[PDB]
Amino acid sequence: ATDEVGQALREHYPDDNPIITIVDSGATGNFTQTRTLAGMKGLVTNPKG
Amino acid sequence: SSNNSVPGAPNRVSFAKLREPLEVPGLLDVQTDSFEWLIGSPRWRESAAERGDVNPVGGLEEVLYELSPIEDFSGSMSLSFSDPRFDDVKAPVDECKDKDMTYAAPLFVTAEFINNNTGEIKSQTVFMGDFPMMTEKGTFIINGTERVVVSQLVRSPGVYFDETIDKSTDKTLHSVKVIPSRGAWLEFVRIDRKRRQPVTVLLFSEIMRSTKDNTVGTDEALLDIYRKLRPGEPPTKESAQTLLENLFFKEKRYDLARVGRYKVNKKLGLHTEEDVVATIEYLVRLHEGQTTMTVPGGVEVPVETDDIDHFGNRRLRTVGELIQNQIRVGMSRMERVVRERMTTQDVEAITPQTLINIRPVVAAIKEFFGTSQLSQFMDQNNPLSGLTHKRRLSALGPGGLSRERAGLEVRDVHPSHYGRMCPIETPEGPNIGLIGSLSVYARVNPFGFIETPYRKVVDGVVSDEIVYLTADEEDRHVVAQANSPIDADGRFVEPRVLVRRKAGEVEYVPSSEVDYMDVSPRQMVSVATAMIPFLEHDDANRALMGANMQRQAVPLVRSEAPLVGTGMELRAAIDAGDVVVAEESGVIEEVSADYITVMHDNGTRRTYRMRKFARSNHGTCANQCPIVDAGDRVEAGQVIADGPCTDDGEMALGKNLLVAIMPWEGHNYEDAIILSNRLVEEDVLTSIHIEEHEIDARDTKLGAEEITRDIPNISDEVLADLDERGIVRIGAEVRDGDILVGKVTPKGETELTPEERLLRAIFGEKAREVRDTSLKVPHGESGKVIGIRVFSREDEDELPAGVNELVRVYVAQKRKISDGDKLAGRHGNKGVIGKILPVEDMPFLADGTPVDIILNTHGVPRRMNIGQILETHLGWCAHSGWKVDAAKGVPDWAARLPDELLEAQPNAIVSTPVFDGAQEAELQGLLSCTLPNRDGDVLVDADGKAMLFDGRSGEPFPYPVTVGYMYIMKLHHLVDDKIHARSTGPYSMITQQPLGGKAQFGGQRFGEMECWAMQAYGAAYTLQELLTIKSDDTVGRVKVYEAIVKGENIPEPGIPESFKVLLKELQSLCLNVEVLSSDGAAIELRLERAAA
RNA sequence: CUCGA
DNA sequence: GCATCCGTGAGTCGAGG
DNA sequence: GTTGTGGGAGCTGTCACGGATGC
Repeated sequence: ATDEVGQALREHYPDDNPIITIVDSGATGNFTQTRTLAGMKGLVTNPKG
Repeated sequence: SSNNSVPGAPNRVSFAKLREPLEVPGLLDVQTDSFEWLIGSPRWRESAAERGDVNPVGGLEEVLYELSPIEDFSGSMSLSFSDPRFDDVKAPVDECKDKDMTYAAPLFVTAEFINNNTGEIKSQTVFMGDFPMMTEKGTFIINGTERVVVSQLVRSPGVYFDETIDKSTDKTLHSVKVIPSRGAWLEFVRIDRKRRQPVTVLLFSEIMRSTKDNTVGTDEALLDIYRKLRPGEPPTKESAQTLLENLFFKEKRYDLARVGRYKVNKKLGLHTEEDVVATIEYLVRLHEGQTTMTVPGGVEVPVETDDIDHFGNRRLRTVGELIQNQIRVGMSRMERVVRERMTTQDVEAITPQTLINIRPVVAAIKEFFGTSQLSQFMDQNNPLSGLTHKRRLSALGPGGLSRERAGLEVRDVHPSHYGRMCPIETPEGPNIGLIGSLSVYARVNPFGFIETPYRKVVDGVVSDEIVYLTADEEDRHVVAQANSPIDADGRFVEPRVLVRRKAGEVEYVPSSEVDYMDVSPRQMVSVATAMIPFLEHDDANRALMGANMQRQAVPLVRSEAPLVGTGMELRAAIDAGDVVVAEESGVIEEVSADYITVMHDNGTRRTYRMRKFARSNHGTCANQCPIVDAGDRVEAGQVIADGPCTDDGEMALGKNLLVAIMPWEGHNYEDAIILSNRLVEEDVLTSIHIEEHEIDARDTKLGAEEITRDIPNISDEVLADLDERGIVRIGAEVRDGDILVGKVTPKGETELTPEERLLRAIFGEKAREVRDTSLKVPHGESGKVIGIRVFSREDEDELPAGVNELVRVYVAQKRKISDGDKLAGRHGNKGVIGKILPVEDMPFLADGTPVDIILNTHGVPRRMNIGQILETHLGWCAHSGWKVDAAKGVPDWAARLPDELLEAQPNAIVSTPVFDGAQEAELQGLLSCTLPNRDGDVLVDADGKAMLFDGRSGEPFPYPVTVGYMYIMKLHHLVDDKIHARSTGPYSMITQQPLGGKAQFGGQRFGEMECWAMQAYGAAYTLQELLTIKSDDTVGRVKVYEAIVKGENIPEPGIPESFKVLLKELQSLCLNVEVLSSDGAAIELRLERAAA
């Protein structure tokens, strides 16, 4: 479900959107951050791990 | 719609949609109520009558009951202590700070002595010592410095079972441990670091029947304990009996806890030996795995392994209890000498005063407050620092675990911390996970367990009856959530509700299954954390950083409350205790920059002295200003004067800055920050920093120093600012290097240079022969001399041995924001100032308004703290004001929350609570109806962006930029404090290397990894030079200086003194080390220039 | 002891 | 014949008091 | 010169490893 929402996000975003431009150009950051910012963070770890 | 309870508190409109069914408790109660228990004040009497049984006993009363009566071995005499009373306080707080005293009160007790064979009963009032006292703000004053007693986390007494797995076949192996209030412990029956102990060799059972054990009778199990734990002595029949009877049955040695006894009796049975039988049955029936267990006389106990981090088995010992335990230690050390004197002296001639030596109790209290890891230098950079410091909980210290024996599971957020210990506020460094802060609404209970409040739920009906539950009680119930839909009359609208159960897991249960409900969202948060707008929009790393950095803001000369905040600023400022608050409602009778007098209605006068330009423990400036005018009618609790970081009663840790979010010419590259020079010209980030230089004239071998304005061969002009005493004059501007207090130190005759010898001979000089040891101002420091304090041995001023005079110069400096300074928002978005641009080349809006701060875009998205962006948008809204169009109805986006937020004047004060308040849709809506500027121009569009001009070329920037208003704090990390260089300075007498630290004008350390780096380059000569003629070559370095001064090449390097010292240490280890030539014996290590 | 990278 | 008990490792550089 | 009664504070929430020792 997380990967699907990330995919829908990457589709909906215009490619000149600044949050996309900054990641794609290789400037800084990955798309997992784009996905947790808009979309959903997904599963989070346990105190055990 | 917040702050209605506090009179005069400004009107901060709140986006919240939930009613607050419970106000914040006394944010210092964690400290006060503890100390008031320790002392037995009427406050605590009433507070225990309201929520406690009828027989209360304070800390000192309890210590006395436990100690009474001091009895002779023959039972011939008995001493009994009772009725602890306090006199008034010795000296006020400011007086104790000034004189370097300890705020304290004399402690008195009634000591009744009885001789059982003479009937003589001579009662007496004995004095126990100067008991240090807790101030209004919840601190102590020791040696004139203010200190906090941080609550400690420790395992409450009781028995605990766990389930390990053996390295044999992964078999489920049970184990147990009994932690006592006092004494030794045991495990399964291994006891006191002596393993190989069969559980059946000391007395349906699965393995209890299997015990392997070969013995019968009671002498075998009695002798085995003396032969297995008391070695160095033959096996006897009486000594083992005596030790076994004095081990756990004896109450003097083994102190059965009260909290511990409660926990254990709750674990086994309502009503020692019974306990040990129940424990053996528990371990057995846990090795089996049965749900419940039936013990003789006791019933209804679940067979389960206990969690060591659960807040129902992990207590904290507040200041009261730490003090109580130190007092108990002192009291036992006194009782020892009391009995030891009862023995020797004659009866009927010994009064309570004659056999009661208080020296050990005084020494115990002193050692506690002066060496305990839990009596800490009060963090008081600003009010929030101190407020969180008092509410803090740490697990290190004497009695807890070790900073190195504390693994990672200790530092993990346990689900029972919900509403008790905030999960965000904790250090980033080594102490992470070990130091938390008490949750906002949390409250400690008599047993040291952290309780939290919940609203009672009766038939799916949220009531107003609040109840405080501990971790255990909470686990046993189902707690609804705070943001749960509720209709008026307390009725859940949805068919089911989200809730939390004992397993630390969430569920969606029908409404009729809920027991309690959260009192409010953010119930889990701490004070600092509760002040981050849009917290839920920030990742826990940057939020933790934001809390920690709020606790580092420096007070500014002029403080400005945040344009957009939470609801916590007011209550935080008030409880913190750095604002003056009207203790009694009246009318301001007089107001000055110095004091404020209020005439109560009953004719009473009360007056408050304003702290004016006070130096804090960390150099920040504590300076109060009144906010009342003569003739003003003030209600009780109303704020009378603002403190260091407060504005009209609200925590104002920073300023509202016009921010533009866009990369600007790289000067904000990689987290740097660009500031408009306005912030310098208008002192928007200027702060006051007050340092205290100190110097004493004392007794030396060659005589006694003297504080004198007459210093050897100093220019009359240099002393131009010294008074007749040799002390700088008040209001004098001191640059770095100037004299602050002249002082000469007796110099020996052998030290006089040949030049000085001849000078004193020819001109017939006197025999003073002193050295200039005057107190000069250290590098990178300057300012106006605020103050001068002086203490003379001549006068009746108490000083240490051999210390004649002692003067302290208090110097203030105004620090303007500068390149290098560290700023940050409330969202963990830190950065140093890369450049401060002229206002003219700052990007500016259409109306020429130049932005104040440029925050690089590249920094926002990866840190997961868009909270700052939402804050920027709402801040621009608040700076411009708005009017939602109501004609034809209220739009759907503004329908839900907005009540009096439908319109707002420019510079409106709004609060967006955490986990409630401003919703994204509502933010956008407000952004649509921004009011225009003077000329009716809307400058920020509905996206929150605006065109901007390049103040450098003149051309506009091609694309709209997000501009807004952001709250920026000046964190206490300033270049003026961190710049430091050294060409040559003092060295250590032991290693002969440069001293370390700026304060000592030290040198930088070229560490081992740096030498690795240097080698990797192959810079042999650089590494040698760094390690020989810059550090240790005692002749090489002076040669190098001499060669640089005379334009000569740098000499060849010699031998590091540290090597000679290593050789000497080896030798002292009986190791014969020796340096050898190519073909030779050991080389040895160890005038004409002067005559020239 | 707390804190900074 | 080996099983335990012990003794050794566990990042660097900076600031106060 | 000491002549009636007499066991203390401390860990005490670390882990992973390799090799004398000791029954």
